[PDB]
Amino acid sequence: MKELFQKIWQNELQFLNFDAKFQDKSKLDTAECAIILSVNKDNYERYFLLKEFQELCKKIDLRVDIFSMQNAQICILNLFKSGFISKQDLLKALKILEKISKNTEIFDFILQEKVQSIDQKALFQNDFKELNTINLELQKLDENL
Amino acid sequence: FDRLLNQFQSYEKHLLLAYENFLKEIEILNHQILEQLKSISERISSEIFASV
Amino acid sequence: KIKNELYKSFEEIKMKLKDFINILEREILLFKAEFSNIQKDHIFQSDKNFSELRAFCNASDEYFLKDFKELLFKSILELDLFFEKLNLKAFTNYENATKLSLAFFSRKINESRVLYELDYPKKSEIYERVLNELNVYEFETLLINKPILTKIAKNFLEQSQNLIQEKNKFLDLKKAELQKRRAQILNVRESIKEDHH
Amino acid sequence: KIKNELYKSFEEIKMKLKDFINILEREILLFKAEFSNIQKDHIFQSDKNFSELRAFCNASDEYFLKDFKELLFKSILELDLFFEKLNLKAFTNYENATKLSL
Repeated sequence: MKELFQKIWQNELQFLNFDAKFQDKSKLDTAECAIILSVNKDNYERYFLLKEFQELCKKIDLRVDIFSMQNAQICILNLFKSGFISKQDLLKALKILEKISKNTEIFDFILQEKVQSIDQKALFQNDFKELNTINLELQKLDENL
Repeated sequence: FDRLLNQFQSYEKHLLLAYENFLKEIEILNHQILEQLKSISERISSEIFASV
Repeated sequence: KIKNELYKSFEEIKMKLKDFINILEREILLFKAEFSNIQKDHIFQSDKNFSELRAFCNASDEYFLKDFKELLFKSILELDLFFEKLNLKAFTNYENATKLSLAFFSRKINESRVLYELDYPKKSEIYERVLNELNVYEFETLLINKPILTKIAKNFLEQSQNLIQEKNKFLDLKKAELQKRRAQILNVRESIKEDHH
Repeated sequence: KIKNELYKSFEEIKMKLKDFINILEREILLFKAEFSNIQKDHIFQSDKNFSELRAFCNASDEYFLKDFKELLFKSILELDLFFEKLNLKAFTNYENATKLSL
């Protein structure tokens, strides 16, 4: 997807490592991810000067610098691939946002990309029985608790 | 600035690690070159004997 | 085939050195990309400070990378010249060595014959003579006594360590400047906090 | 004596190439030194514009100089290899040539 990032950041593209540097994996919801993806090199100055975008990035723990924007886009796309957080609803949100940002390339890439294994209910059962085990351990070590 | 310095130190540490294998490989190659030379010379000294 | 094998080995060594430099380069360029654009968050954060930091990190290739590249190029040059020497004195001149040693033994044989007073080649002698013609004393010295490849590798390692040290000193200058600012700020804070006097 | 003369000539050629690169380098570094520090004159002038110019001109080594140096190094490598070839097949193997033809 280096070709994609060259497409959307033609000359202001920076030297960056294509993997999800993400620290929390729940750092931002899908609409906020779509907003971050729509920071194409043609809208980027306006977005950075916009107070509401600055508030959003302070909520997410981002800067308004170009490099960190592109790095966050990378991480979002890798989570879209691997951890498979986004549905076609991400594509919905980008179509919604196209009021402002005519971001066709990222939209097409999200559309035509082998998605991943989904594996939801197994993960649910694993996490829930993790929590059950933690509850049991707490019960081991007071009667009211 | 501390990050940059730490990166430099990490690079130095990695180099120091890798040179352990690297120098011994180079030594091996030295020995290999010499033995290839000696094998060539043995073949030629065999065939000079034919030639008698 | 032997010559091709040795050429491949030489290539391997050069490739390893190149990989080292590439590792360092990747890290440094990531640093440059991050910090050429860092922008102050909220007013009172000294716009000029951030601008100068951005410029410095932009120039960081020149600052931290190019000397390593030059060192790598020098080492590669020396390696290539050594392979050239090994090729042209041994792995091409074997025909010449054969002709010279063979003719020498021929002349020795005829000298033996010219003793018509009734009062000839050993294999060990032939081996030693062919070894001498192939310059294998010189290449023994350059391969084992004073190993050339090993010397090159140590040159690379020692000079890269020197470069790292120089870079560290250079960065210590920047940290000292920052410390000046910090000390000024702390002086103001302690002045405010000790006005209960 | 002949071999030393040829070695000196080879050195001369390499030196000329180096001088060319040094000329270019001198000009490029003067540009960098001048324009890494240009500061706005007037109230209404774009501080950010000037800052970005300063950073770019500071990066001008990477931008304009290093490729030329790499090219110069390539050329020097090839020249040295050619001199080594001429040395080791002719200006040292004259003894061997004499013995063989004789």
